[PDB]
Amino acid sequence: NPPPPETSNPNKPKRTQLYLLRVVLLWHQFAWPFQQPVDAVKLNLPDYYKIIKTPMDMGTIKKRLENNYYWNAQECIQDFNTMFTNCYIYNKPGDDIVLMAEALEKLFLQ
Ligand SMILES: COC[C@H](C)Nc1ccc(NS(=O)(=O)N(C)C)c(Nc2ccc3nn[nH]c3c2)n1
Repeated sequence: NPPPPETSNPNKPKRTQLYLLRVVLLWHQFAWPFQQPVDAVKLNLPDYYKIIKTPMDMGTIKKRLENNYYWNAQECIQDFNTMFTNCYIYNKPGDDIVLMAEALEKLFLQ
């Protein structure tokens, strides 16, 4: 598996609306697949990280909000976007994992 995405970066500009923790974070019965980086070794998906070059997960997104990683909600929102999109790209419409994402994504467009 690659190193997980960074959640700490002292020389990054940080701050707010970052509401994205307190209401927007899903963390729900279909959350468990997304609470950590895809383990492509444990799932025996040797192609996952060959297809998915911007991996992202709510575990990373949680540690980021709590570490004051972000500058704006646009940044965090794009990460949520990336998480959902990744899942749709790697998979096929109407897969169990694709259903779980869509559920969360609907709660997320709320
Ligand atoms: C719906 O159940 C099917 C799913 C493919 N199984 C499964 C089992 C474990 C995880 N989580 S993990 O990679 O963190 N774990 C093995 C430690 C999981 N998550 C998962 C998360 C996103 C995915 N996108 N495509 N496939 C994905 C699978 N999915």
